[PDB]
Amino acid sequence: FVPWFSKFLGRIL
Repeated sequence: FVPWFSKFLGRIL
C-alpha cells in the first residue's frame, strides 16, 4: 500500500 499522509487532509482542505 502507498503511505498516504495528505489524503484525508487534501480532500477536507
